[PDB]
Amino acid sequence: NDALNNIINNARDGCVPLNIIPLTTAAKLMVVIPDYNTYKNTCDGTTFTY
Amino acid sequence: NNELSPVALRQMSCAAGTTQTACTDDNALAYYNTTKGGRFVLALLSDLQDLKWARFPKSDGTGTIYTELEPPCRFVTDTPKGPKVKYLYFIKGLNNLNRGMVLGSLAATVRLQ
Amino acid sequence: AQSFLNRVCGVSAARLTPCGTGTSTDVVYRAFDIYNDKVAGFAKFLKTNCCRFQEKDEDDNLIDSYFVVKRHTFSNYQHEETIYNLLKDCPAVAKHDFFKFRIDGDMVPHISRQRLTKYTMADLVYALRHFDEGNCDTLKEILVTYNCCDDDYFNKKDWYDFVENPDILRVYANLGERVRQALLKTVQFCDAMRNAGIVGVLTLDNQDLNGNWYDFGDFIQTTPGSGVPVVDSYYSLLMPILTLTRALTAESHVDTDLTKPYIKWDLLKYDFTEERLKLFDRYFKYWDQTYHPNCVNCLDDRCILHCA
Ligand SMILES: Nc1nc2c(ncn2[C@@H]2O[C@H](COP(=O)(O)OP(=O)(O)NP(=O)(O)O)[C@@H](O)[C@H]2O)c(=O)[nH]1
Ligand SMILES: [Zn+2]
Repeated sequence: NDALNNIINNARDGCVPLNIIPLTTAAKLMVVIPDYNTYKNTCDGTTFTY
Repeated sequence: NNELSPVALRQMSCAAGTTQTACTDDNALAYYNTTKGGRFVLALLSDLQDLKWARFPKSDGTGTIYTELEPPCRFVTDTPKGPKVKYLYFIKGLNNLNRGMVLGSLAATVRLQ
Repeated sequence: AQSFLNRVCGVSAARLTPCGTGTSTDVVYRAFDIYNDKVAGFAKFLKTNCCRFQEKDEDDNLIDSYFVVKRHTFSNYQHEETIYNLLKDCPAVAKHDFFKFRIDGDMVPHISRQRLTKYTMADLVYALRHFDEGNCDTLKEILVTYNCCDDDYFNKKDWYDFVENPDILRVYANLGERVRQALLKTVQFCDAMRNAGIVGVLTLDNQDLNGNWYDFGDFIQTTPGSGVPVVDSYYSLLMPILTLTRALTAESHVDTDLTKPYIKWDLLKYDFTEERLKLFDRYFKYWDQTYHPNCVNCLDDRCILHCA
């Protein structure tokens, strides 16, 4: 994609940690919720922030 | 009660010099303790200002052990010599407990000011 | 008698109350780190030669502050007086007071240490390294004195277990700032000792839980600027307590202040080598073995263990 190229051209050597590649470039997110209180704290409404 | 050195150590002389082959003869005061597998020498001492390479003959007579030094520290002591100005020399890499033992025995028995 | 208490109180004006009977000592069972020509170890011995007075706050409430005055021959008196006069400007040194009193047809010298804590660092280390749930009164008292928990917390038995009740970690992590302040004061004390020209061994039982130092009885003198503190067993015996209490937590805040937000790092950053060297310089300045932040540069597997 073009986001991967961006964050790789923002590195000082071309090396980045792998754990941040899905965090800043993935287009789809999946959330697994055990009970109602956790649903009310995380994925409330139609849009949320994370 | 935690003490620096119960039971003291011994010392005999050795040779020293400025650079690698500058060793002439006895120019130092090299403290030591006898480990069963060869005796480890602890602390040198100089009337000269800048020595950097001392040398000790081997227990086998084939090779010779070299000892390069760190920058000295100056002090003057009293004895029938009157003012006795010197420079202590610890073999570079000597850790803190060994310097503690050396200074302990030295300042405890040898006069200082 | 009672002139003894008034002489002990001195210029402090502290309203002391006895912890013993008269001008007699008080026997306690305490942990010591000992090495001499006869015995050695890290064990609990019987401390005898000390008179203790507890300081009283206003409203007549007892606070955690004690005056410990012990009794000396005439040589250790002068030795300690000389060393203390050399070291009295450090903020990490407890306040001492030297005087002479009359017990009998004798004038006897006394040394008083002002505003100490009931326990030392050795007591905490021993309690956490020799745990036994059948008798743990020292640990309980330390936990309730410094507001880590309350006295009824010890009724939810299995309270010490790590698997059952994993909430004890939150209780233990309330001592981290005390431990961190103790480390900083130790570094200050080492710097002062080096600048004054004093050579000695640092043990855990000569520091209270506020961080102050005392007992300069095995120290000697050299030329100023050439002192040597020996700190090999202090740090090593204290090491297992630094991660149990999470002492370095305040290092993740904006200016090492627990009442400020977390530092926000760059996501693309992975190196952190200068940070490791800064941390080592701040907390372990006089540990005199080489530290490699990256173990590719280590010399053998012993060095690998040391640096990891
Ligand atoms: N901090 C503190 N320590 C106390 C108190 N009452 C007794 N002590 C004991 O007194 C010890 C310090 O006394 P001191 O004899 O001067 O030090 P030391 O560690 O025994 N070494 P040394 O025997 O060479 O003097 C502490 O380690 C502790 O075991 C108190 O109220 N506070
Ligand atoms: Zn290493």
